[PDB]
Amino acid sequence: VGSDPVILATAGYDHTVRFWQAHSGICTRTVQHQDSQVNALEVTPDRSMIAAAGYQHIRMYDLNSNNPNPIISYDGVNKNIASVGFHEDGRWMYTGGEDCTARIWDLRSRNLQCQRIFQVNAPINCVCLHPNQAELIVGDQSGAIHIWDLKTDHNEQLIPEPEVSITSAHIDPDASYMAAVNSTGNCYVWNLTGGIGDEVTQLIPKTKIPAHTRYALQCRFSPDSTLLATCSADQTCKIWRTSNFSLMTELSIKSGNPGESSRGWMWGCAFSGDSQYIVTASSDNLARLWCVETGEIKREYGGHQKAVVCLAFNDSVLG
Amino acid sequence: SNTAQRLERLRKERQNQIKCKNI
Repeated sequence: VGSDPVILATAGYDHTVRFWQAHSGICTRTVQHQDSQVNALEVTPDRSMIAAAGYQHIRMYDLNSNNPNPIISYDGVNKNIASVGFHEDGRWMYTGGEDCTARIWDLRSRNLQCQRIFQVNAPINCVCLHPNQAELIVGDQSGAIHIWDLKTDHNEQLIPEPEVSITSAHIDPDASYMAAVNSTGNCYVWNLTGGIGDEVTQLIPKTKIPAHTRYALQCRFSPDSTLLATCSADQTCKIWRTSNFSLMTELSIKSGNPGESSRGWMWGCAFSGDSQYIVTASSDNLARLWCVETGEIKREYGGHQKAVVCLAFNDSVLG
Repeated sequence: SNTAQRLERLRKERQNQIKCKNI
């Protein structure tokens, strides 16, 4: 069931997709996902169904009814699907695949054919739609950033540092900056398009944030565009500010004993409509809910029996 | 008859089998 202004779900290696609500940490519905692991899941903008992508298939699960099975499944690719997402009105779904391709899909059962393919010589790691639903940033395993505009058929290629694979990228909803992280912790921040008129897509590198000695797994802005959270393989999640790009807050799941030896990474994170409470998905077979100010955890959901590598948290527009 | 048993199993399974759309 998903009849609620706010919903959140996690997925991992235990072959289940857990749904719950931040009231007491109790699960409502556990959807059966089997024969593969979930790379990433995303909710439809109309809040009717979820879509989880893993290893050559994208499986959609109804939120209104009580169905544990993948009502709609997409096939055709040959490798993993790193990330998925839909148009702001639910018109086309952009799927970046592991092998070499970032493609679009048509969600209508008709011969519309608005689907295209973008092919690069490196495995894709992340795709990020532009806030105006026109451009799309691709980040692959060769440190190259392909800003590809759906208007034209040409894409620019930018390499901050070669021989290192970038892992994620995101653009704040207010279109103020554009950040990305790679497999060594560096976080480059180029200034995104300022020419809203005819999509000039000018890029100037503002600054680089040296942090995350270990691998950096994901970086995400805030819907208020005042914060930027990034998670690393050192069991830390650092939230930085957008004014001077300093270290605003740092959270960690380290117990402080040498007996655990990196018992779990911080795979994913997400903000709230108020930009005050964030949710993090660790590899400790559970997810946590923290506040951006008090630092300490606010809640914990521990219904999983394996690692947790992806989570979705959607809330009302008010916040 | 073994083919009758196989037909019964396939009949019962097929009804449960098709419930989803594959694109």
